[PDB]
Amino acid sequence: MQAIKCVVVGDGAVGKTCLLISYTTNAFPGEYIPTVFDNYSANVMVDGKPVNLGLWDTAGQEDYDRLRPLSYPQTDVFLICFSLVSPASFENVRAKWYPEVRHHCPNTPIILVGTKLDLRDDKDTIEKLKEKKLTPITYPQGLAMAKEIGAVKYLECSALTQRGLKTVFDEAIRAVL
Amino acid sequence: RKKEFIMAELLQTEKAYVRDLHECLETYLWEMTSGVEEIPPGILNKEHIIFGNIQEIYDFHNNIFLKELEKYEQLPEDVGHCFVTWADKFQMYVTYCKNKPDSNQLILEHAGTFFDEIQQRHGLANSISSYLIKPVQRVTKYQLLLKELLTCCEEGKGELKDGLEVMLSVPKKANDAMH
Ligand SMILES: Cc1cc(NC(=O)NCCS(=O)(=O)c2ccccc2)no1
Repeated sequence: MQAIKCVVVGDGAVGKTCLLISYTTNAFPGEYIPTVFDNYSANVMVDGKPVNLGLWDTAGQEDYDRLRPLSYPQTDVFLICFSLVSPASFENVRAKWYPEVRHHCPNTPIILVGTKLDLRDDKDTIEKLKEKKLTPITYPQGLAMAKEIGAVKYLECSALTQRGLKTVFDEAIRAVL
Repeated sequence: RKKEFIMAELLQTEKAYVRDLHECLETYLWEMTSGVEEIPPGILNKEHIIFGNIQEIYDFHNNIFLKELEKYEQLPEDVGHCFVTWADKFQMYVTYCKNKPDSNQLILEHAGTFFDEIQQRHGLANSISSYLIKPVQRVTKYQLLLKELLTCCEEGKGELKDGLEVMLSVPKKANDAMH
């Protein structure tokens, strides 16, 4: 049976841990957002054919340029994430994430994931952004970033509403079969 | 409530880490040092390169650190002191990270399916590679937990600040030690 290592990278502001927890438990954790997601594997069926999917978090390692790539070798697929309501995180895809992922794993597929889709239509968030002379990241922006880096897909999701979440990981698998 | 959620995670995740290192030592490391199974010549007596000082990291967490975090269960606001007390022991993450690339290449180039066979045999969800990244994960994760405590503890909280400073410095030193 096919085993799949999937590493999830991006800024603290994406909610990496939350995303993974929300995907795996089928529910936004709500009460308390845990800071720890331990390496996970589980059997799922994709286009019929069952698959063992492996998920590694990278949260905590965002300031450790030489430690993060320890997780990189033998990865079957990367999720490079940015938060849709953080322009900085989006720009970091280009400035930080894609470069180190390519430098170490030149032929490994990347899915570009915009997280926090539920906050893109949120007054308080939008206003918090307007105050810094910024706006949320829109769909054509993600598509164009995806092209620029060689992502096989650009996908949007919310851990909160679960919208696009299952699809993200389905597509992570489809990019390896 | 938030401070107690975090301490509860700190402790639950510490137990899991100790359980995971233990598993690693008693499956992957044991098979090699046993001489019950036939061992690839590419990796023979290179267990020091594969597992680095993970025995020592396990012993630390299993004999000392988990016992001591437990004592702070009702003292979340003070738990930074735990790290201060035991700062020198965390220097062993520096040695571990240094060795990790060497460990990783070694496994690709010379073990073929040795560890895959053992994984399969024992019925483990975690590969040897999954177990061996954990100390790197864990050493960067402590600082997250302390930041969380800082968001919800009063000015009786330089009993976090100094803990955090230690747990920021360890991973940085480990990071800056890499070739
Ligand atoms: C990843 C990821 C996260 C997400 N959405 C997200 O975080 N939305 C804001 C949640 S909140 O801050 O309003 C909140 C409310 C109640 C308890 C805790 C937090 N979508 O993708």
